Amino acid sequence: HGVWAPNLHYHTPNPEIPALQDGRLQVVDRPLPIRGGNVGINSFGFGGSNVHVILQPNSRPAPPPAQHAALPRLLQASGRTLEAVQTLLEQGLRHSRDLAFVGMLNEIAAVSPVAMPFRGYAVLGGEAGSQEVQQVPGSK
Amino acid sequence: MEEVVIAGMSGKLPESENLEEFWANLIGGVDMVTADDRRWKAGLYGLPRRMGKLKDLSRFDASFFGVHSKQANTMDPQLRMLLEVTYEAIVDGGINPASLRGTSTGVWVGVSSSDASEALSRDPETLVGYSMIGCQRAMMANRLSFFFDFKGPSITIDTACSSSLLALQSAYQAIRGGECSAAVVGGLNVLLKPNSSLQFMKLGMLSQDGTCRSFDAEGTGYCRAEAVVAVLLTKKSLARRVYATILNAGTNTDGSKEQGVTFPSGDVQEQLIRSLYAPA
Amino acid sequence: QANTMDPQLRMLLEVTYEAIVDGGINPASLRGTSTGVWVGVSSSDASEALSRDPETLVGYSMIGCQRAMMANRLSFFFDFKGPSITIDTACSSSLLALQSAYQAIRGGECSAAVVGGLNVLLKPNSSLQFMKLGMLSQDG
Amino acid sequence: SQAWDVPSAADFPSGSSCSSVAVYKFDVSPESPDHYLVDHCIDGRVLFPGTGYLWLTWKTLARALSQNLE
Amino acid sequence: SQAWDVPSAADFPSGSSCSSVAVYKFDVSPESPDHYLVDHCIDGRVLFPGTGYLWLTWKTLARALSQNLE
Repeated sequence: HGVWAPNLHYHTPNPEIPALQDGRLQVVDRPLPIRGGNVGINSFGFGGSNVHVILQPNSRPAPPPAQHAALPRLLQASGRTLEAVQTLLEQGLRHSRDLAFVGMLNEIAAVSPVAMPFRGYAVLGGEAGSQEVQQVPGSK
Repeated sequence: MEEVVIAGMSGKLPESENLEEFWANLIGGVDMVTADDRRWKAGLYGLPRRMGKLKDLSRFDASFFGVHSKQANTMDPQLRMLLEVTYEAIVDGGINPASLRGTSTGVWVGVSSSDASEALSRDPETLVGYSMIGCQRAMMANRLSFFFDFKGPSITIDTACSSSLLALQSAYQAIRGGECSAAVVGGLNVLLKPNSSLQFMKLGMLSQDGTCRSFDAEGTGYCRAEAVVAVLLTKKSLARRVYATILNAGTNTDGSKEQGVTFPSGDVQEQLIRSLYAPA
Repeated sequence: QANTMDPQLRMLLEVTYEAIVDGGINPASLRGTSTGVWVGVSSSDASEALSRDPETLVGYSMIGCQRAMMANRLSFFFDFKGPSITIDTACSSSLLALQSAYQAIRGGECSAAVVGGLNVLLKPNSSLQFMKLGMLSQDG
Repeated sequence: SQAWDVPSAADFPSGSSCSSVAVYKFDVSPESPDHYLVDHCIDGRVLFPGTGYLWLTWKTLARALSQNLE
Repeated sequence: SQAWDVPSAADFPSGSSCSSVAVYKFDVSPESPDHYLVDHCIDGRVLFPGTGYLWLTWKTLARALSQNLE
């Protein structure tokens, strides 16, 4: 979301460590936009067992294609109930032009109706607005 | 030798059913810690009124996971909602869990407390023997490997408060090194037995306040909360989504501090932070 | 603080001293290494035992019973500043600990390891479960 | 849809041996083993049998004794 | 030389939830909190206080009630 979560309960900085207004560290009391991420993470068990891990976020935006230009895609999905499907297709149409997202949705959709006995499709783009949501005969 | 990336994530957290609920709270600044008779009673034995509590704990989709109804009422609720959050996480990152069936893929679970397991072993003649296939710690990972068909390492680690992070480390390494192509990294902790907390208070690491005053001069102690959470690690040349990339990790251990075992030795945490930066 | 120590952890503290000196080393020559500790533990029966009487049972039992303390408190005493870890894989564990350890030396991380296996039978319930699964020999 | 057993905090103890207490839960619906009881219809209600309590109590005693009813 | 506390067979849940029973284990040796009791020396034995049983029983009641003695 490109913005650090505002830490809570930060009123008066600890008087046993500087840095807390001494320029160094900036506790995140407010929703600050992130500029150029490169993040660390601590975890210390009470028994004296520490672990750090350094993260490099991926920076990269959405290109300018020529396909979804006038080409409607097919969004399909599967779940456990009419709801689990109704939801995914809802999330589909809200992002009808996000091709990374929809591709991924489709890959998931591929699950035997032995496990996910509920399926549904939708035609994003095109004056279809065409969406069926049915149950699915078991067996092969 | 290989590049390792966090390609899947999901979990349930205090007053949050799914990670989008858990976002609302974060941004909107909403103390997910509350005062409920949810786990136990309004303030038993002197324990603080506040805890970070999972919305529901009793839900689970039992058939999909193929578990005769009885054998499911003897399943540690962690394990239950682990089976779900890790599916939710595998699919979170554009992969079909089935495309993994039979990998050299591992599972690494950070678990400290398996409260549920004592719960279902007290009653001596009244106790069904398959509780342990649903409660023994190892089953936290093993039974997660069992269902997804992940033939690589299955392992639960207990290092206390760290664990899940050291699991997510232990995992990263195993991918990096050739061993695997993907990992399930899980963190589990559910509050059931009040005794536990009572001990923690008798050590004064418990905030009567019932809050985590993160950097404020008035820090008493912390405020225990639960969570089942899982991320999916994968080599780049296999991830359909990338939240971030893991640059490095490592763990050490506070030596013999003269001021007790509970005492967090900073002079040693510094060291750890170094091993991973500047020259190496 | 010793009558609230899981008897495993007690006699671990001894067998691993007995083991370090077993091989011609003075434990002290290790004090402050990048040396780790890997414990295979399945059952910490002692911990529940001292965690039922909520007027009777004391707060520092957990510094002597929580699983991680099986490794952590072994690192704490010998001054082993490398990895401190307890693994639970059931019947295997200790052997996969002794594996996890070997790798960590092999790879540069450490110069020495304490590999431990712990399992003490206290609660009869445990066994009763194992019988109700028929993996126990009436024969014995 | 379906909700499951979360070992409620109430479950856990305060210390006990308790071979000396027993709760019996009686179900009378046509499926239950304890449907026989519906034939103890006094004045039109289905009273649990005066005798009945002794049978429980008795049962409950052999529990505490590790022995069976016979 | 010195021998220590080995959690005992009967220390672990062996019946179930039971708000209504309590075992108290009294130690009188000079270290114990309950050394005070050695001052109830009647005729030269150290009898546990007539009064004492009421204090237990009382305690035991507030247990069952979830409330403290006060």
